[PDB]
Amino acid sequence: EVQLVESGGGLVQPGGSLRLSCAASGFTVSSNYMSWVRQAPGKGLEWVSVIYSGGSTFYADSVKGRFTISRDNSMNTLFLQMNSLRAEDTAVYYCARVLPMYGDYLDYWGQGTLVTVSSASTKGPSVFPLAPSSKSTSGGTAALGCLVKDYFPEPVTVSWNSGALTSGVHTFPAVLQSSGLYSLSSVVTVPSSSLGTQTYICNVNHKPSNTKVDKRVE
Amino acid sequence: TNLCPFGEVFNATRFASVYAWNRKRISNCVADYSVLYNSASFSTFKCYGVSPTKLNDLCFTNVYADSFVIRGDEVRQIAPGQTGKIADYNYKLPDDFTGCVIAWNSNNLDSKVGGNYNYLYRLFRKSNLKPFERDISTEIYQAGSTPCNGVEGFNCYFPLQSYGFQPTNGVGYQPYRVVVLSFELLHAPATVCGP
Amino acid sequence: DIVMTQSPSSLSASVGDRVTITCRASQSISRYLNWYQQKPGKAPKLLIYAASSLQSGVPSRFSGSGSGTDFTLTISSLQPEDFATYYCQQSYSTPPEYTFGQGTKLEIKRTVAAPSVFIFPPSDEQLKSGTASVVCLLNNFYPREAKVQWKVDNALQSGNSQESVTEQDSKDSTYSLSSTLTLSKADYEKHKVYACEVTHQGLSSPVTKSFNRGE
Ligand SMILES: *[C@@H]1O[C@H](CO)[C@@H](O)[C@H](O)[C@H]1NC(C)=O
Repeated sequence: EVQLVESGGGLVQPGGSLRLSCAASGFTVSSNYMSWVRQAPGKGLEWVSVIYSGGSTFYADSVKGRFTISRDNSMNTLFLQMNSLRAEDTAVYYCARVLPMYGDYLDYWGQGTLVTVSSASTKGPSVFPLAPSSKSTSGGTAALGCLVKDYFPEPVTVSWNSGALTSGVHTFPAVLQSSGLYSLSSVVTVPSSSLGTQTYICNVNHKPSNTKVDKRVE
Repeated sequence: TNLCPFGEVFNATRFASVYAWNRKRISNCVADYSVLYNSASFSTFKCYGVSPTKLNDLCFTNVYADSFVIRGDEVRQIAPGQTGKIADYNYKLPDDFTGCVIAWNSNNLDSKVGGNYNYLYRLFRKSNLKPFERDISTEIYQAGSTPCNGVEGFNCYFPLQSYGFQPTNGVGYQPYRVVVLSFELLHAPATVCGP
Repeated sequence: DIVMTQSPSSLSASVGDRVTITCRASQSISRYLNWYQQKPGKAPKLLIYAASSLQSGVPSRFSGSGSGTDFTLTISSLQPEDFATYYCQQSYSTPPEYTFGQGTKLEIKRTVAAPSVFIFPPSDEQLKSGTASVVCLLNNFYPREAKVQWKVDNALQSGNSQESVTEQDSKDSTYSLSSTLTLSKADYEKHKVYACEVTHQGLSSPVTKSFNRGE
């Protein structure tokens, strides 16, 4: 198999610096063309830099002089040293293996890490239950969920019953409020007799702030 | 007055692929370099250390004429201090290069309908080429930890790729014939002055 | 430079339909074009390279065609899993440019489905904070376009609510929407009737789910 796992992403103020890492398995980093490609929230893909097998490096015009691509043979890892970071640099950054036949094409990508460049500061979320209410809604299904409000930056992860609950769960994308933080909701549809015979717990994790909270609903 | 055989190099019928670039040693003749500068046939005529003006006034020990074929966008790589697939893996000029780089469009000759795939270029190399190094190896490139044993597959790729010039390729992707004249100067007596 | 323009940018098609996405380059790039498929919140997966050649491990319904300035990505018969944002990439420039397209968002089209609507009053633990957030939930509907109208004592609310939409479900190809109405505790206790009005293609007339503060 091939696997590319990326790290180093987080929150940095304008003008700061941060170094991403991409640990590769399935090929030798010192023998392949490697490239970073970033995606700003909601926008398309943008190639940032590439390193050849021989060692020569190339950069996009938007990141020249500020970013530097590197690699380590002994630990089989690619690096991107970002300096003088700006708000426009906010994006999800992918590392990918380049094959140089027929021009260049990226046949394996990492899953990606988020880099947020803002003046705002971290904040852990508040988790409020969305309790089962109105009645037996003239059927058999009842809805319950979690309100994950007022956190920054992205992302947060929410599972139900520590993962033992997945069928019917809807975790909505976070929307940014007027205040500068994020709020998210995750709901799950459930039969309207399991409310006393079962128990539902929501598992919110916001590691930018090291916040872990389990909240039971009804 | 034996005249240097520049017609052999510039007007050859077949040119070599860049990875297997051709070198022709030139000695014991007199080269009127001006005749080439004033031609309007060449899209590129750039000289380094030497000046292309006012240069049949010198004497050199040996002149080397390196000829190959690349695409238009890659001619910029045949220059001191450049990088890229051609400069790193096919043909490398030294940082202190003193000579002239001459190129001209050869789409009328080196293109054919359906594509002319006789011109190749090296794709993979663990190390950059040294100046004036010539790599003719065709052994399967090992991109992973698994040895290739001369068979291609995942992480085991053929190191050479074909250009594929066709007559309506963009001018950047059209074939150009390049000739690099390198002038060496030594303790030894000069053999090619070219008044 | 070089600019890659995709067409269309948004596209909907039903299961079994043939799908066609177009790429165009500002210069001729003879066949140095690739296609990538990026599903929501995941890494892009390569589909086609060299403008015609299918990547190993990709279904045969994905086809590549075109050369010069115009290229085409084709899906023979759309599958429920194939909703994604497809990008064409150029690999023709020296030095590299790696120009991408803006992307074509592809949604799966199905029969219209009316949404189940629920309403959640604020938690008394959140009312401890001095803030009251009411939630309106729209579950498993199609199409994506819906309207949520918050009403507090029949006073149409605006400027104090936001909403988010899930991506298409992978099997039933429906959407879900969650709209949050946020009030101060003081402002929340001033009124009694809190309702969200839902207008959707699947409903003969707007549905309104309501509760009364103090139940
Ligand atoms: C190549 O041939 C043309 C025409 O026969 C001639 O003018 C030109 O000088 C030749 N090139 C060289 C380097 O002699």
